Amino acid sequence: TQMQLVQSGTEVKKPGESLKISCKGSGYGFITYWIGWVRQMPGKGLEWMGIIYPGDSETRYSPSFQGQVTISADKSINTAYLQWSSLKASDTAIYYCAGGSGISTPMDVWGQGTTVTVASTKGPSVFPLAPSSGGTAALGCLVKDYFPEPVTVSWNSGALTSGVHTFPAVLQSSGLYSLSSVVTVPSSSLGTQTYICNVNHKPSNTKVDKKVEPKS
Amino acid sequence: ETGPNITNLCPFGEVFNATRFASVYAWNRKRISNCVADYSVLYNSASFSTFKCYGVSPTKLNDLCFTNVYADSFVIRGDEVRQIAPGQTGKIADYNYKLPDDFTGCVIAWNSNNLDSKVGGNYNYLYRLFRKSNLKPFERDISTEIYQAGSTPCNGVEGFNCYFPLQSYGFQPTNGVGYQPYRVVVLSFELLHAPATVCGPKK
Amino acid sequence: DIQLTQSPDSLAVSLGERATINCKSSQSVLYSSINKNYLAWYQQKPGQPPKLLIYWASTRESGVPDRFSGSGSGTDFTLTISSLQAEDVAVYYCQQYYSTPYTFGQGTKVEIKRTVAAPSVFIFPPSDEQLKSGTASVVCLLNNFYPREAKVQWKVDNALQSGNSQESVTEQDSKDSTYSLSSTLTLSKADYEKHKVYACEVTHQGLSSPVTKSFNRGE
Ligand SMILES: *[C@@H]1O[C@H](CO)[C@@H](O)[C@H](O)[C@H]1NC(C)=O
Ligand SMILES: *[C@@H]1O[C@H](CO)[C@@H](O)[C@H](O)[C@H]1NC(C)=O
Repeated sequence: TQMQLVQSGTEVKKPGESLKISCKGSGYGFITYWIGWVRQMPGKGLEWMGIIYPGDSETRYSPSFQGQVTISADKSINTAYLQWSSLKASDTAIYYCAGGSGISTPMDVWGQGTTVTVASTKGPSVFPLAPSSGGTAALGCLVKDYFPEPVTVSWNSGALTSGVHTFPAVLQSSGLYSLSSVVTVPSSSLGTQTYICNVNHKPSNTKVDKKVEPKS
Repeated sequence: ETGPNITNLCPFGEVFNATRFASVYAWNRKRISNCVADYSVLYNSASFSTFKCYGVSPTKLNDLCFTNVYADSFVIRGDEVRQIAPGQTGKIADYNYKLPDDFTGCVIAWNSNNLDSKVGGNYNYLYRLFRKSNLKPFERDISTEIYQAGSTPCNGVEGFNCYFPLQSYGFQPTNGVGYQPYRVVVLSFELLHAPATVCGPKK
Repeated sequence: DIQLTQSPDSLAVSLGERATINCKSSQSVLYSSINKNYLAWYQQKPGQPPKLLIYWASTRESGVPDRFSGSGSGTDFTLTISSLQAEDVAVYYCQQYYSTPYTFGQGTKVEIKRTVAAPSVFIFPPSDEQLKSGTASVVCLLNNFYPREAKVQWKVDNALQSGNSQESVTEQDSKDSTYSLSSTLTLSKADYEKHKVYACEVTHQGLSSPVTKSFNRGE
């Protein structure tokens, strides 16, 4: 590879706090690279924020981000920075740094993104979606009232992937995310096979195993 | 695997390691033709301060061909390296060396205080101070006509509102960063409806 | 300042057919020195950074299948996916890098078009555990269907519900090109215990008649 861009970890911050995320280029010829920053809000498109040439710190901004963020760089460690002074709730998004040898050139290398959350955390409540009483019956788990994304759901500790549909989360009017994960199984399995959904939520350090069974 | 084995490599060495450079007002242009250009030697070097490329990727053209490549070399000071770029203004960009707005190429610069400074001050490198109009892109003016700054016309004589158009840099080794000299190489690429002679080692 | 408009916003094309996306620029992006248009095409998938497919309007980036091709000049540009495949389902953006500020298109969603398939409909009452907390969530599942469009109408004691439910659709399945939908009716524990019949009426192109699934509270 000619260049790889590693980015800083996930950030959970409070409204008003400052934040500085990094993007380090790993590879030779970094003297020629310009690093840009792209914001992608949840479920929205790509917004080009700005770009910087670390060799002399020439910085160009998008009019939508001029004065709202500060794009710096430390050429001694091949690192470019993107920082806020006062975080708003409207800053919650994923931030990709993109590089390309030269300006007015395609951004042909990208980092895996840094997800920034400007709010407090909350663990989800997990409720069972029990099947009702030949063919095949469906069951699932309701993962409700958590923030932020994501939650990871698997069945039988990962031993049941066939026929599983974990729906994308939707933002309720309370500001919390709700989500349902369902799986279809043969109807005769409900008397024998045990069905457990495992809900992990890293931001709140919550792990819930929920037993699902028909309501007697 | 040993290779590739190339004989007609492009002479970027006699441009970048030229013992003597040139004043910015009389900038020097080297025509690159009929040779394979290994640009990796340029960007793998750890002895450059600035390597700003415009409209082209230096890491992506060692498998590309061009009709001709031009290597422009001169000397300015650190404050003026930022002026060797499209859409710039100042003494150097307006009166010495202008790049077009759609410039495709690289601007490579490095500090040359160890080479272009003398204890008594180096006064061989000159720059143009006045001109009756801005330079067109890639224009080279070497005339030494007296600049008429006032109503009265000079008869090739230097005097009241009549300036010699060339001033010298004061390159002393004790100058601060920005007043010490920097050697600059400007690679420009053109692609016409004509055969290509400058290709990368890949194809 | 250059602005890009893509079209269409959504595109459904059958397996093996030709998908074409258009990108309109408010200004030319043609460099005269090297006769090339400074327009790029990107592909993005969920949880992944954008992937560069085509640059200089019509040059393929490494790791891109031969079936991706770009064209155009001046202000009209075209991304063409011939012989559309399963893993080509993604969002496609056109970006200009003629001058800063760089700008993207609004995005074009590309999905696989297949034969119509009716949804298997299920309904789930709220759990007893959730009812202790004072909230009741009624879930209605529409499993493995195509196309995506499907009216889902909640009925509480035969009264049409409005403004109290959210829908969610899965990604198009890789193997059978079907979607799945979940509609979630939310109401207070008090309101939930006032009524008896909770019904989910699904209207879809694959159903010659609206299918309804229901349950009586606590049976
Ligand atoms: C010439 O180059 C080839 C590979 O391009 C290499 O195999 C060969 O040994 C080279 N010839 C020499 C080293 O004399
Ligand atoms: C001459 O310049 C080349 C770059 O074209 C560089 O690789 C080489 O080291 C230079 N020679 C020296 C420093 O003796």
